[PDB]
Amino acid sequence: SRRGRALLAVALNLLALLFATTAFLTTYWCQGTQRVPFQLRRFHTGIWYSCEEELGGPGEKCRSFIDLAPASEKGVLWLSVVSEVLYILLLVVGFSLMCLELLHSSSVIDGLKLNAFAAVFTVLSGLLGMVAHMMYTQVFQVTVSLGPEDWRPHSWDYGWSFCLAWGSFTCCMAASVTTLNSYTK
Amino acid sequence: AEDLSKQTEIAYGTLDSGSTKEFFRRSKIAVFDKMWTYMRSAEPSVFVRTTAEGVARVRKSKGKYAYLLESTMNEYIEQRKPCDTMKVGGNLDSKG
Amino acid sequence: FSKPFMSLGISIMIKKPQKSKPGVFSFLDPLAYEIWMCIVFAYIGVSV
Amino acid sequence: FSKPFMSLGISIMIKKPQKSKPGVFSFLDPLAYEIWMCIVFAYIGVSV
Amino acid sequence: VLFLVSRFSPYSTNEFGIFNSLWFSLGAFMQQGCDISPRSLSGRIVGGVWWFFTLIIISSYTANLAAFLTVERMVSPIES
Amino acid sequence: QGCDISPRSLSGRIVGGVWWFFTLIIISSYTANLAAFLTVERMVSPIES
Amino acid sequence: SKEKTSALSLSNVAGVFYILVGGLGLAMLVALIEFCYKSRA
Amino acid sequence: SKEKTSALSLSNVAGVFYILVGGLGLAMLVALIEFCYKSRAEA
Repeated sequence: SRRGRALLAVALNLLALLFATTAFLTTYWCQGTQRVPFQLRRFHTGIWYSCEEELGGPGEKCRSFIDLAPASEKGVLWLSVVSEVLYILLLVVGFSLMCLELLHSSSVIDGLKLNAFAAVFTVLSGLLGMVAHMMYTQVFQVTVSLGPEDWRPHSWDYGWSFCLAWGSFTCCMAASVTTLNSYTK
Repeated sequence: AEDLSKQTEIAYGTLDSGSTKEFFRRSKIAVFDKMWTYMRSAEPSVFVRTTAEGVARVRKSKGKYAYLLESTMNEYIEQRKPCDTMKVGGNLDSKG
Repeated sequence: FSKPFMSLGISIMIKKPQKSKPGVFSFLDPLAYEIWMCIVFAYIGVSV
Repeated sequence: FSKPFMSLGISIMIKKPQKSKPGVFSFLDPLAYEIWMCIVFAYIGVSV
Repeated sequence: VLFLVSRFSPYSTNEFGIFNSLWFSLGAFMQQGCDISPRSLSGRIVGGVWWFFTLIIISSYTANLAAFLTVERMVSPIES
Repeated sequence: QGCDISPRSLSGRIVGGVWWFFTLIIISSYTANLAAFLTVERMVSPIES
Repeated sequence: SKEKTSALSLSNVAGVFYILVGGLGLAMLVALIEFCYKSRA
Repeated sequence: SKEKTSALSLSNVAGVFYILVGGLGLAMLVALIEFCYKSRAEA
């Protein structure tokens, strides 16, 4: 029994290893479109590089997302990128301690304290992780309005891998309860 | 104009070669003497080249740059596209 | 010259005040800072 | 005449707005005082 | 986080399971409350801060719905 | 008015969970719409033709 | 004549989530020291 | 001329605190009246 509940917390955090890093590498967070005078181009911007598709070619003309942001919201944005690196790191610190939940690892003796430290390493990660997306979105709401130089999207809609960004935070909380109800029963 | 005196967070300037810059140098008003020193003392480049560059700094600096000019130009820029300026305060001196 | 057909003066030009960013603590914009301190002062006293 | 040594025009003259003095019991103001008393007398009614 | 705290030295019998910790928070968010209440200090903070979250969001919901229905009450379509 | 008796079963808590959201909207719809009457009132004529 | 109505954006109530999570990190911090205070006694 | 308020001030909700401070002062008095009634029975 205790092998299966411990395997479930590792398998969910392995998805949180996948979903949060799939969101972090992709640049498809906000699928916007921009007309020029009627000719609309479709684009997508992530956290680092804003790449728009040119009309009928290779496309992907990539501006860095940093310098286009306004000056007050730029150092606000760095606190999102600092915390997002602090999110992926503390999930790997969380997930590698889930590998010590395996009894093929170290021991039974003081291993139960390793699992009490384990969900804490995922909960204190996900709390910093949810804010790191909340810190991103309120910056992006400004850049639709007034921030950059005269490119303003027709749509500010969240694309894919932003739903994958919440799902890793969802899987961090679903895995932390799996290692804690088996901590009691 | 006394609110541009007691507050140093918002920059304010005139045209580089005009009677308006000539006005604050020869002033003996208590507030207007403080404004002329601040155009010179605390200074990254405050003044602009001509009137159109002064209006263009107002649209760009996002409420951090005020531009002191005539009251007959401060209304027409207000009533023209892209409609991003207003007229605050009263008329300071009188001309004709 | 003739008499002045138009009066004028030196006047300040500033940006149209748009809506800014709403503040980072803009949820407590209705009740001023004299009340949120005094509620906490009255929170402690009624508890004690 | 000379040139104008001051410029002037017609301007509006109204009374200065005084202090908006609310009173110490300004919070009771939305409900009329024939409601606030009848809340208390219907409080004793349902309590009985 | 309320479930995470109540399995440590917050004890006696641990009642705040994950099927109960959702039911306290949903009772706190709809302002109905439940019979259960956190008894340790680290449970009273997570039960305390979430109360201040549901006080602002509900009051922001009622006011903004009073903002739609007042502006819609003032549309006044063209009479002359 | 928070009742002392609480549901415990899951199908008791889905019923008490959805109904609690029913009261959060309707009481906030009723409070918001009484604001819309006392702020801007529109006195309407009985006849128009 | 150009006025309109608006939904509440995220930035309007953005502070309360930060009071929320900032309340959550303080709830984890006292959970350690109360685990320390109980264990010493 | 720069005095302008756009928020709820302490003066608009002042009498609630006056009921609250007045509510505490009548509460501590009755705690003295009840405590003397208990020392009446304990004698």
